[PDB]
Amino acid sequence: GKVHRPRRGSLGFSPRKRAKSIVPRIRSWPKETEVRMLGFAGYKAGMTHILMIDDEPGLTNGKEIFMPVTIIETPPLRVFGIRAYRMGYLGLETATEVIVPDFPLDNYPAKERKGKPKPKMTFYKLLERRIATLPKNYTQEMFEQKLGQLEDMIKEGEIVDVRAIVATQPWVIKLKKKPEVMEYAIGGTSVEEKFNYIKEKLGKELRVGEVLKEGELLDVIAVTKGKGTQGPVKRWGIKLRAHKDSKGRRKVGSIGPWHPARVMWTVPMAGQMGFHHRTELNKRLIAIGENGKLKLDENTEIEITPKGGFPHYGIVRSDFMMIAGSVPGAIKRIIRVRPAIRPPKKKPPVQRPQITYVSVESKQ
Amino acid sequence: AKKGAGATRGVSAVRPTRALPVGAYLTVADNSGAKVIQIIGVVEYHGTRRRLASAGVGDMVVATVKKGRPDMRHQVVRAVIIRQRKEYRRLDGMRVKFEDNAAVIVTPEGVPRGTEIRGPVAREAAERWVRIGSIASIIV
Amino acid sequence: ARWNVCSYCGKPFEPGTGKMYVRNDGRVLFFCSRKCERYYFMGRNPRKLKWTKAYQEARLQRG
RNA sequence: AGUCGUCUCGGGCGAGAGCCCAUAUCGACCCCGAGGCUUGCUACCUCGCUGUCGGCUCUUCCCAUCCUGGCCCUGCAGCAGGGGCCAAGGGUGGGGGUGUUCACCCAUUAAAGGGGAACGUGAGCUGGGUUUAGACCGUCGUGAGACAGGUCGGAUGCUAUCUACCGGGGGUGUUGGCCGCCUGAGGGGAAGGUGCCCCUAGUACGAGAGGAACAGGGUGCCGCGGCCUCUGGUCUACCGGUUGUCCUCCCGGGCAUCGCCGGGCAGCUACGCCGCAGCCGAUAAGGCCUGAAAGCAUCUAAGGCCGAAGCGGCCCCCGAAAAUAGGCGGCCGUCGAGGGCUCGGGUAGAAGACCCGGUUGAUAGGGCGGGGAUGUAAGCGGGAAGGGUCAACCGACCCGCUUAGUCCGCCGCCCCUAAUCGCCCGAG
RNA sequence: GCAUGAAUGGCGUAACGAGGUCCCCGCUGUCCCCGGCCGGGGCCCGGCGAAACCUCUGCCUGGCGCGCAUGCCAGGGACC
RNA sequence: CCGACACAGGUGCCCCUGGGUGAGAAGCCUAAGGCGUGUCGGGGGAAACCCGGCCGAGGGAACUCGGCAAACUGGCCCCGUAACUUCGGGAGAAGGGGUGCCUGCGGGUGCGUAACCCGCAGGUCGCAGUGACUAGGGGGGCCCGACUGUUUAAUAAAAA
RNA sequence: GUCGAGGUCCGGGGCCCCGAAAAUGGACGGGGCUCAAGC
Ligand SMILES: [Zn+2]
Repeated sequence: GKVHRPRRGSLGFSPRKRAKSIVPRIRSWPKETEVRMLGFAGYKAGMTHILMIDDEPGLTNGKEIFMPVTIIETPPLRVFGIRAYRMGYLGLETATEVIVPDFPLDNYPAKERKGKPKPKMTFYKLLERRIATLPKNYTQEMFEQKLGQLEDMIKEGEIVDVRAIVATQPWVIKLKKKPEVMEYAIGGTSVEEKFNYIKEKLGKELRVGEVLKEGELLDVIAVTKGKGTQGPVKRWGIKLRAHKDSKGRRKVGSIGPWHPARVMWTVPMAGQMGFHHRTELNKRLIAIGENGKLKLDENTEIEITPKGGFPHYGIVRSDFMMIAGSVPGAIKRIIRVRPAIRPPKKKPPVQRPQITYVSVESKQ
Repeated sequence: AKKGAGATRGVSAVRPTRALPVGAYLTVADNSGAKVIQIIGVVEYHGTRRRLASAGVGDMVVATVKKGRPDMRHQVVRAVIIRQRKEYRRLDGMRVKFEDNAAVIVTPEGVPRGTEIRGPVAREAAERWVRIGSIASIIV
Repeated sequence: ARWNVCSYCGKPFEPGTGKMYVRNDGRVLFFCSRKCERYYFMGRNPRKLKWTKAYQEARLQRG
């Protein structure tokens, strides 16, 4: 070795291909004792900044500091399915699942357009935009009979885990009509208690305030912004070639030695950049709002939406979370959050900090 | 606690941008004898391939004297940067900037070799080095 | 949580923005934007711009 | 390529030096080896062409380990040194002269380790040296001329046929077709590495000088993955100033790099900002327990306990073609679920692909309102250094109507316009 | 003075030079460290439409071998 | 026309050229005359990358064999100008100040309030007045050849 | 000097052990084999 430098880029995020699905997946879940749904979903709204009295350990403890925040709007999720998992030869297997029958929709923002009355939406009509093949002639009696069978299997003991299937409600915030379907794990150490929790919440609405705790750490999962095909200089951060180079400057010099007589997979190359599945850890939850307003001192409440609205986004109308820092994805992207799977030994107290200013000035 | 009052170093909550690389010319702001110095290295800093060492407000650098009294020229000394032209952020989120790149010549321990400092001294530098702050007349 | 006042347009700007310029003679100026800083340093007269608070003082000055 | 005289490295005996003491450290004379990282020797392949040294870019590997982790002996009081062992996950930088490799030197640093890959890498680059054709100097030759002696100048060709790697798509198969959510065989990762500061503490140690460690707190630098609230750059959308010329003059415009200059939101960016667990399991050197062979002794022979930045898991990324080619709920078939093209647009984009909307309507346009960028429009009225018959009129420029005018690749409300008509696979 | 030398001239020299070489001010994207924008290619669609080159083929690790193998030996992978 | 071509070369640019700005047959704009045949078109935030341009915060050669490329200066008026020297020069050395538009006067040649040129005072706007176009970066040592000039058409322009 | 059965040495023979460090991942031909599937 003559001169040594660290490799350009990381090999731990390969292949750098387009994400399999625009809806992020969660491979691992935190281990908790409290019986609650482990995470939530929302749509990216924008970014602002606040001034607060710092409380986490450090030199700047008890001092007013600047902190950027990302606001993400979180209309309540509809809990409409329960799924059971048994243990297979190589891993977990889906024993069965059951979903509630169709019900009228009481939160669709219908407007009385001239001619014809209000549309009178119902569930299984917003859901067919995602599933496209839903049960026919499905009734409460058979739904209850299926739920009883699932409970009987749980009692027999072949069910090792249970998860809740939920769907988003973009029509509430008037972002879109096609919902997004996910399944979330539940905390606790008893499958029967987890099943009872899910059963009690079947067919109902669930809000961030009922699951997440203000001031706790989270992990954010989403699909980053797309950049298209990019050269190695931007994709892996290689060094530009000498200015006298007559065959270009934004390319790798040599793509390998004589032996092995092949191009190695570790040589930087052009390709897809952005629109990748990524996870960021230890993002603090600063505050949870309600109806687009934030309560600061129990006497003055301010509207989180900046003057003129969020750029490229509408007006926040439902519950929202204020995450400290930046999150992957573009505006309107679906973003999922889970309780921190890997928190530090010393972490900030679980409570909203003291906020002294919130930036609501025009951001465009 | 060791050296309650005789300590020559402190800590600061703000980290100014490293806007002054190797080869930059700094104006000497004290009466130690030097007038202009050139950065030839930054202490307590590890670089990488083809990367020049950079320093900001409150950083100690190794410099060679270019202008000054005959007994100071062509001498390698230690300096502490007290003012820089590149704006840097503070705790409140506001950016602070100065008018010129100015430094004060000090011993490696951190005891200034002069007795007077001209112009304002950045609060970050004053906090980082107690003696510089003690001798400073204007601190902002 | 204090709204600094720009030294050129004489208007307040929100916390977390703007910048402070320190002169060698010891005085400090506050600038709410690069536009204001550049106009101040080039020397454009703020008393002739209706969007600055100095224009009101100039109007009172003339009558 | 073969060989290893030579080179790098290691071992055997122990004269001798070490206040006594061969082995803390050195190890004469002599003897036995490893590597193929220096040079040499041979002439085995290549002269119907395998394009040189150095440098830049980029990838990878070995340990005979420079720093980082853990230990043993000491002529180890502490702080440090000398020698050796385990350990290749990470780091090993910036500059001066010289073409230089190298060596020398400078300031930092934990350290600024040596090497293999056709002396890695010219269908990647550069061309400073070597090595043509021109010329000068020294020496040699009667001369033409020569010099592993100096010096100035002296060209670097390419439309990828196969394979390889990077990303993007259409298919068949998976014992009928379709949609939706999942599992996770197997692969990849460094996703982390490393300094300094406070306290322990002027404490242990030491005559003094000097001067630690476990534990507990803070923070910098290098590396990695994201984002545009703040700051900075750009911003051939946009607004303003102004020069030459042309449209006769006024307004308003063409060209002169966007004519030039200042500012500039959205977007993209870094010089900006945010995020990156220390805990379990088994081990290497080493430290021990029980214990005989060998009535004692003994860490080893059988047996057992602790013990590393190293190894495996937790963590992150890809992942039903995973040939044991998966699970589940639903829908259809034995006319028909479910699709493709076509339509209005981007959370996307080289073609494909992907996402939202499509009268169960706010997808785009238009209207209105909000928020922005420039910076006060044209027109009219008054003043203006003066001149003019001191009259009419001319006059750069200034003040008021005027936070004006212009513009918006941002947001909200309103179905006013277009998201229509239509065409084709499709299991049996 | 290995191995300078006076007309194959010796020494010096103002002015001159797209000659060779060293240093200083100023300047700057040469560099720290690269980022935006513009026009033309590249890309897609409708046309006209070749050439260089070509034994047949064409995945790898250790090897035997005219001593540096896509094709041989033993293994590992590979749906088109 | 010659070069195999409806070749970006050569022969022939061989002779000639309104207006404005301007020293100018310079650059830019424009009248006359000519052309849309330096002859394949259409689409697009439709990328990476390559060629030709514009700008880049802080530092300012730390890059490199070497400041290669780019950048600084730039027209005109006034002041001022070194070592050396072959007395001719060096020299536009170096370095410093000014430059727009508007309102009025003075001056030179002139019969003239024709035309061209030269000063003076005052008012006034901008970040910037040779505002675009045009338009030198400078200094100090050493070697070689005195200078202008010529040379390997097709890798050497040099001290030959 | 009390126990109370073989002790203490020397030179040899067979197998094995230490001495024993390399660069793309990999070589007993491979799987693998321990009263052998070794000698
Ligand atoms: Zn201002």
